Amino acid sequence: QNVGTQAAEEPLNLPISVCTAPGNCQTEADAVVLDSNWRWAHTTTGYTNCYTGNLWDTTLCPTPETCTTNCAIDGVPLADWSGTYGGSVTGNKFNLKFVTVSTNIGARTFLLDSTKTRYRMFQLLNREFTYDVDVSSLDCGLNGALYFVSMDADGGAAKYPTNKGGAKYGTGYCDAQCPHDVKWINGLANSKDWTPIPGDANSGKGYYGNCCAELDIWEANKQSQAFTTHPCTPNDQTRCEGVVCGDNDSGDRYNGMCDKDGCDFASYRMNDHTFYGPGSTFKLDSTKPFTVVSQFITTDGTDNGDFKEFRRFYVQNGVRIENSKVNFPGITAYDSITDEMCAATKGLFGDLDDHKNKGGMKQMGEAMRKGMALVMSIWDDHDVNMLWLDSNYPPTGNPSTPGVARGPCPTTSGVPSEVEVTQANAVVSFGNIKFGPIGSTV
Repeated sequence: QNVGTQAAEEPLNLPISVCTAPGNCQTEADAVVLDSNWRWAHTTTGYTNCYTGNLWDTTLCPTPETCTTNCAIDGVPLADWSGTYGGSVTGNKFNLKFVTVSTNIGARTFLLDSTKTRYRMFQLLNREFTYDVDVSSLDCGLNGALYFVSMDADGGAAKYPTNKGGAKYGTGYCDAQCPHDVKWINGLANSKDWTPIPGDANSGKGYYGNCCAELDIWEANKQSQAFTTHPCTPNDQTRCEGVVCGDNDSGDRYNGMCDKDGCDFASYRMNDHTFYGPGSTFKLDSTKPFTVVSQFITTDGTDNGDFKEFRRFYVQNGVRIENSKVNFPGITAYDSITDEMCAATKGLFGDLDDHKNKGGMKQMGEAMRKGMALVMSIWDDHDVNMLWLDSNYPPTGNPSTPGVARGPCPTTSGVPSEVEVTQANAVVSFGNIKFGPIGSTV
């Protein structure tokens, strides 16, 4: 995309901590940038929309190349962050409102480095990543997500010279779902064969998808939470078409370059329904804030080893809370993501181990070694109504069959039109982000 001249781009300042030992950290003066999908797209030498509602203008965008020549994405000024997009920062806390009323629904954002010209790339192997979260106002059907993806640090600017904005304009998004709803891919409008998504007034799908590796630290609302590894072959940003995208709609979910299911550790799905929930007698009380700690263990305990284990623990009101465990007869009580856990649990659930097909923890680790961009988002799910996270999936499945039940939400929950009314004022908060060696962040 070209860059427009109507509004300066002003990312929100967000300090994080880089740590060397427990309680010995230094501030890193980073910032938050809005994903290019949420930006106004208009004519390069005017005010005329190139995209309105869920459609590209066919006169301006008869082809992707012409669209890209004629159109530009514009900046987010400071005033518009809260007023238009529902984003705000107080000290080291970042807040994202779900619906902001001209009416904005959801948000996806990235962490910029201290220069505000590149994404802050995190080399996560043999490191610990930690943050405080509040998901108390997110119920069934919503997801306040924090995760990493194998985006380029410059959003693709060096690879795709028609991308003028780079990381500064939140470009280059890709993930392990190979999404077609990304409006700008490889420096070009994804306007070919663009199709609105029914019941989604703001979104559509273009000819291409954009694939890359994804490490989900946090997919969650107050009812259920998960962390998940998604390797791809290769891991780096890859525009896809046809079978390579692994499109759900053509029966290709397991035929593409990315592991779409991922290998998940989701406490409720692993059959501990009392670990996490909205109340003081759950082990971890989702009505109150808490700290989420993630440790990325290698084979030799060094930065050069292969990724072998994703460990997790929590801190809430000064109380250390170890992760829940897998709880099925004849299955080891795993409390972390490893290749063995993935094989054993997917075996039990009858899920295809595409994680293993894509190179497993080792391949996931190669993405983490090269460095990944931090994503913070809030969203509802127009495909599957978040049932995969917090309900029975498939909805018609027996909840006593291992793998089906992922949370207590009813199978009628999560319809975007309903959650966008009922949960309009939901806000996820991510704060006090800390990064360092294992054992350094609490």
